Amino acid sequence: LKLPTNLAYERSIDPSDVCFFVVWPDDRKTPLTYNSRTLLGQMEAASLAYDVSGQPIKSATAEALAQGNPHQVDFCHVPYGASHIECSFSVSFSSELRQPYKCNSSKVKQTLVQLVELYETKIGWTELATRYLMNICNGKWLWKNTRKAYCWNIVLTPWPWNGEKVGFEDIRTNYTSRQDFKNNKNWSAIVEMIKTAFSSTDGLAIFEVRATLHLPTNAMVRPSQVFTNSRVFQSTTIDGERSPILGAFKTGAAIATIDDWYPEATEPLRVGRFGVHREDVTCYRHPSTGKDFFSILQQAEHYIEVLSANKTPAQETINDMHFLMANLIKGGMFQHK
Amino acid sequence: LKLPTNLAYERSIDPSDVCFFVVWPDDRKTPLTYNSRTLLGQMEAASLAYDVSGQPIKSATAEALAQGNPHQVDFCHVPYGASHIECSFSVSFSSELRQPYKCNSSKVKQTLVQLVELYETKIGWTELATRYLMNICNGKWLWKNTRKAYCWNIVLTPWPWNGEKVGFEDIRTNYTSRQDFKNNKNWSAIVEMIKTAFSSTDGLAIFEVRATLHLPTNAMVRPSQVFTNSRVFQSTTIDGERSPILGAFKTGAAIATIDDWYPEATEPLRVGRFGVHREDVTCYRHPSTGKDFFSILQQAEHYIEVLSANKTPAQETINDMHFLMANLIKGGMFQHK
Amino acid sequence: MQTLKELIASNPDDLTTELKRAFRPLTPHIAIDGNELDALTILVNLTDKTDDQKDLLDRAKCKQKLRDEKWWASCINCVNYRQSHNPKGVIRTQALGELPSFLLSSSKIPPYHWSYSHDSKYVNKSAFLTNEFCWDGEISCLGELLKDADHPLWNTLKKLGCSQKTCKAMAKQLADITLTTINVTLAPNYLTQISLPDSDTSYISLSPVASLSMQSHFHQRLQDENRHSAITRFSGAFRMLKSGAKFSSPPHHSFLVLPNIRVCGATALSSPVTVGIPSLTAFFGFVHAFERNINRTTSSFRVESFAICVHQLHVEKRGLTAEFVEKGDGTISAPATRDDWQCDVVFSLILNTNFAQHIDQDTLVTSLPKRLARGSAKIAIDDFKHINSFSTLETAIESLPIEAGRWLSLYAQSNNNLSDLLAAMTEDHQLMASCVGYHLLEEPKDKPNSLRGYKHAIAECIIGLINSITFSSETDPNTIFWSLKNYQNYLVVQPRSI
Repeated sequence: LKLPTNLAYERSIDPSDVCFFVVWPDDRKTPLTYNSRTLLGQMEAASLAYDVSGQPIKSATAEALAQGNPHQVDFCHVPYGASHIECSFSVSFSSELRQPYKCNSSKVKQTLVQLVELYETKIGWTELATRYLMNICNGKWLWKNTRKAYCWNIVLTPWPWNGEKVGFEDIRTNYTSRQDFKNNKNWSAIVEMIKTAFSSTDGLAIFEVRATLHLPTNAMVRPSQVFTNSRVFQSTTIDGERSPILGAFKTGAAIATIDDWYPEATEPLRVGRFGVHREDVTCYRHPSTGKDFFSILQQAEHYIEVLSANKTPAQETINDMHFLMANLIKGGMFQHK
Repeated sequence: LKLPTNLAYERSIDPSDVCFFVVWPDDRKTPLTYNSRTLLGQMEAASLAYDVSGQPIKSATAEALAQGNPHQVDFCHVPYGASHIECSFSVSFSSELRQPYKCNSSKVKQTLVQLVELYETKIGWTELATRYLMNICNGKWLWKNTRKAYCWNIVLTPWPWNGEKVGFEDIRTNYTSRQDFKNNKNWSAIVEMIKTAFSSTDGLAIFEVRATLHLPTNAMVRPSQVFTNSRVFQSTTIDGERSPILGAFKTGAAIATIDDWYPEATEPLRVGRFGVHREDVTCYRHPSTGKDFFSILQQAEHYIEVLSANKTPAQETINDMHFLMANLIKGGMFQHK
Repeated sequence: MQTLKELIASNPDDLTTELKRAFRPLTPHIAIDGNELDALTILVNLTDKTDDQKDLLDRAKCKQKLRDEKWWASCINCVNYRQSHNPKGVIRTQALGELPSFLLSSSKIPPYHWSYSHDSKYVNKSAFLTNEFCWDGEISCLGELLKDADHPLWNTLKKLGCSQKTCKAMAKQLADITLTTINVTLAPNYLTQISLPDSDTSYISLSPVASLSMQSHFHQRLQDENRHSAITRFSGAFRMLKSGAKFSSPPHHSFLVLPNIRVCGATALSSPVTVGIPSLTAFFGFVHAFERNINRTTSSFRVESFAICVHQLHVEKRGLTAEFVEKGDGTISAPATRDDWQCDVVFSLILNTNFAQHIDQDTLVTSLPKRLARGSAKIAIDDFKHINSFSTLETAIESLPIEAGRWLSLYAQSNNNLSDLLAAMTEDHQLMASCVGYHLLEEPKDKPNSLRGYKHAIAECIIGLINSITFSSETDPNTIFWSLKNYQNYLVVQPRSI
């Protein structure tokens, strides 16, 4: 499978910004707000006192490193009397992965729209749908806010929905496993909705997620920062006042941190062409190893003829196929000019 | 038919920009706003780590694919408390396809002004009028905004109109086909108003179309881009503040996506001399087949004779007749210098 | 006024192909006064083979070519094409006539920066004769100078290499290049014809062309000015004026009132050197298309003036995707995007019609043109109730639905050069330049193919400054009300007053 000069996939999982609100003990919601404080840090960087090759600079004396430096930082935190902090967003699964959004050569278009349907038939969507929904249902879009917090509950309102709403209470303790999620009375009814949103040629499943997060007193909230103060919070305008938000793409990266199938697999990574780890920058699934998305896409006809057979596929092949379909769900330009 | 040195047609359908307003629960409209975020994306491209002929670039190490690249994109999204998004535009049908705007040979002018009349009387305007109108009455000018949306309603105000506003509620569920549109109490009076506007030599039918579109919370609105930032929204100024729009040509291309009468019909194409598909980059109705607009325009005399007969023409020739008249409605400079 | 910048100030620095930049238009002139004629025509000669074999200041490589009469002829045929105006034929003229002070066309700007414009096979061979430069203060090209056969340019080219016969052979051949020429046949519908009324009884079909001396003059002067510059890619990134900043809307406080015509994609690029509101001739084409539309039912409408009230004006650089049609031998594809500016101007009109009679809505909203300048001019359906014909002007301006707007009127102060036009636009913020009229280049004669068979006259855009006038009671309506006046040589849309 040679890569066509035009091959794009539109993303199937569209998340929205995570608007923040402070819920007061009288059950009134006022959007959070930050302010640019100014700090007096110390001369901390190694570049100040040390030269390259680790040689102390002769000008950086005990009086030079002594001088504190000012640093403007946006500071957001839960106000004092607040009951808790609510976090609202809406993530819509759709079936925009069936056929490529752009694909000039019909051979690679058909060998991919056939790849996805053979996937769905032999290896059901309940593996990618479950992992995508576990990040929704356990606070993962709440990136660092859930780290130091008493509790956080995920209320979840599906759109093409009929009965009650789906609540996950105290995910720190109750919902700490996949089975703990499957034990929910509505979990399978939601995984089936997602895998129908992925299967039907037009259907979609919009979820509206809402997290009640109980932080401690004056606890610092970490909303997304902006790209180039020392820390500028990414924010929208709620009720005419700026409220810090977790961006749409931060939330998308959160829901799509399911790529746990890769060499030396330790923790789930964000799905991507060359599986990058922001923790330790060097990316697994480097084009050197054959776990690169383009290397497992060049082998798409192989995967077709392999999981078209009657035999149950291997776990290595099915992991490569999982990563392939997840990277199609992410969408993007699979091309080379 | 020999094409003259110049043969242009003023376009019949005339659309306007699709402006977006945010309708709040207290029902005050405020034009949408789009702000240019900056994103730290990954190294997703195949051009970054793969050389021509599918061989990994050895300078693009794992450390190098780690570093995210900055991408300035314009984010436009339904504000938080927004009750819905109101998408308003206005399209005027007129009979500017009867006579050519310009021509040098009175032979081909006569054979087309007679062709439009023979078309109108033999195979009524009710087939192009209905297809032009269904794209207005089902949100199709809302290109991708209606994809992930709970519901969108099309209210519609024709100008040469005595009755009330004509509404199409819940187009996702109610109006899914042509017959579901015919069952509307006003549908006949509107398709006939269009087919009159095309008949009367100096009559027109102005529709002001307004789609209330219920995006989920913070859902991303998708207005038209501009050719390269990384995603520049094409915008206007409404109430003094800039608001993103779906351009006039984007909307005119939305209304004229009726052409499914091409070899191996799959789904409607935007009418043009060669049926060109921006989805699958290649172009149907290539001059190689006898379905390019110039090839069936050279056969305008044969179409005159096949319509002048008392016996109704074939379906395959009536489809080419339809496409010819629709391409004339689109207007354009049908010349070869 | 000349800070000459001789090559003695440019030879020592980085001569590698910064010479080609120096002698090409859109980059200011270079002085060869008496300084290095011999060495600075060597480079004019060696710019003939503009490809990778190019490393100039070589008397051997140049006298290689100056001895070739085949190259001589192939280059002297190029001077026949140094168009003074580019249709976007051979058209080099001086824009016959003379405008007033407040209007600006190429007739104000001195006539240089005339670049060869023909097939791209001799664009490099064009460099010898169709390159301009200043010397003796006279700014000329070797096509004009080497005609008289007795210039020091001739005898220094003799110093450089020749046959002592080409000095007169090529001289008499240069005498035959017809220094003023308009020869462009337009049956292939290549010259964007419009037709404008003239003398109230006939029409003249113009075919506007882009002034070369004025697209080079607005391009260099607009370098350091970046509020007033809007680079068009033209894939050759020309520059062009703009407004000072965004169009703000202060209040603007028979007569047929068009309440809120809203245009969607009108071409902001008024002139080839201007990006602002659409040309007033475009507004006048709109109102006279309106008049001609009504003339189908009431044959004595005859709008004699109109008053434009621009409520909103938004200039933006949208794409305007090219046409996918490529009737070639191979497959079809799409060319690049021209990168065309577009304005979305919501404006009102108050037509001073000589028709005090019921002109009821259904024939007013029909017979109302559906395009302002390639745009989609549309009056809202509920704004059809405000299309009313009043008797007095005061209540007509009172009756306009939206209040925040500006009335358009020329700016009567001098507009000789762009420097005079910018120094009037850095003081007046939203004073906006626009194509207002058409300076003819021909006496309008009947050409073989013409738009609607009228006489044809190749013209060029006349740029005038355009004000804002809040309509107070002590306001001259003759300033607000524009009208098309046809002087013999240029054809303008100027206010009734000015």
